[PDB]
Amino acid sequence: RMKQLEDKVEELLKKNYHLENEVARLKKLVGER
Amino acid sequence: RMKQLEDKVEELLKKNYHLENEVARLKKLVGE
Repeated sequence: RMKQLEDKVEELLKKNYHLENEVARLKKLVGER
Repeated sequence: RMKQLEDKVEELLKKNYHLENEVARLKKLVGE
């Protein structure tokens, strides 16, 4: 279970980083409009 | 440490949902 929980933290951190990248991209578009 | 890791998953999930909501709203704003 400890390894599974560690893996899930790592998974969510990567999902979150993807979303942060999307938010940056969209904020750039917002600025341009 | 099991419990502390569970708490971290929970914090990262709430953050995930916050960012998902933010992406959706920014997308609707810009017509994507």
